[PDB]
Amino acid sequence: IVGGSTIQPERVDAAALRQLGDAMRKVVGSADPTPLADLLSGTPVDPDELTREVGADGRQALLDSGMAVDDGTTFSSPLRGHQLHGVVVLSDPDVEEEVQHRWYVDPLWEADLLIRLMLRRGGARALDMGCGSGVLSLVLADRYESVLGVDVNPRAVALSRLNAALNGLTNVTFREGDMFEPAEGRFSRIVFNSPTNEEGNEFVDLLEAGEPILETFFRNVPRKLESGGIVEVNLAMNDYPGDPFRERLADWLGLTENGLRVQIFTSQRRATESGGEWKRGWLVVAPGPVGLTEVEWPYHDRYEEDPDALLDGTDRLLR
Ligand SMILES: CN[C@@H]1[C@@H](O)[C@@H](O[C@@H]2[C@@H](O)[C@H](O[C@H]3O[C@H]([C@@H](C)O)[C@@H](O)[C@H](O)[C@H]3N)[C@@H](N)C[C@H]2N)OC[C@]1(C)O
Ligand SMILES: Nc1ncnc2c1ncn2[C@@H]1O[C@H](CSCC[C@H](N)C(=O)O)[C@@H](O)[C@H]1O
Repeated sequence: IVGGSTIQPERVDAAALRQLGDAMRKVVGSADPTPLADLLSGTPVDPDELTREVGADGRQALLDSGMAVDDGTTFSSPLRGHQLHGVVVLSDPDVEEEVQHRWYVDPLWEADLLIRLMLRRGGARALDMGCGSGVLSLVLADRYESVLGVDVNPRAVALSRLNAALNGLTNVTFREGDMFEPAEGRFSRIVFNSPTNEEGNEFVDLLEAGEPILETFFRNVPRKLESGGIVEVNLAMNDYPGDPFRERLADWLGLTENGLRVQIFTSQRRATESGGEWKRGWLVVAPGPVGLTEVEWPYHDRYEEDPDALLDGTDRLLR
């Protein structure tokens, strides 16, 4: 019921989308919403008041692209707008798992925090694996010559293309596919907000794909990573008795064989049935002494107190 709406930026002209985006930049994230911001808040709005704000052609672009639906009397949006780190981003609303369509897109549960964790350097070529709304791709576009976003969710690819268009971004490319299949060549930066959480080894859905999606990602990272390159990964990790996640990750990566350095920053931690541990952390591959290091960095708690404590934290902890 939520996350199956049609998204069609190709049905709308590129300048019109940029103009819509400009209108969203003005009002999205500001309290006391205008009609446009309220539409993008999930509030049914009067289509005439909306027209005052985006014009009649902007009014048509919203309908054609699928950002808005005519309920007859009112307009409503299946999507929700965000403005953060200099981009505007539409995504699905935050709702319970029981009402999520198969193509439900991550509503930015962690994107703002992850962007604050990301190393602030730029470079030549970036890959955003499982790009969802496109949010990480869009931010990376400001400091990378080109960015590729990949997702197996066709709806996420359309949404990603829509968001790029809204921001007038021209150096970002999105491809539908499974993992690294549409990603040719190597990248100096790879970022992955992985679909892993509480499911362990089991595939639940596109947002909880199980540990095997991390095996496949990390096994292939060495032939995809440019020499000197950086990989950043949000993930859940499961330590079982005599079987910690880190030993498996080292194997997948071919740590010594490939000359790789990994640091894991663990933020949340919880005891399990098996006498094991469930962890959520931030994993970084970056040039340095071959090996794996794990530290405790409670960036969730610190995000809640002061979001900008996280800026360059990962740089401080590596340089
Ligand atoms: C791409 N990675 C993400 C990953 O960041 C993580 O996000 C969870 C998220 O699902 C949780 O979100 C959960 O809880 C919210 C709400 C009650 O807060 C629900 O509305 C939502 O349906 C539920 N999945 C949230 N509470 C913590 C994040 N770290 O877990 C899910 C994910 C899709 O794998
Ligand atoms: N085999 C696969 N190949 C590419 N993407 C996949 C995949 N399996 C799951 N995914 C995608 O991984 C994404 C993780 S949700 C993260 C979305 C976005 N990067 C953000 O940070 O908000 C989902 O969009 C899901 O569709």
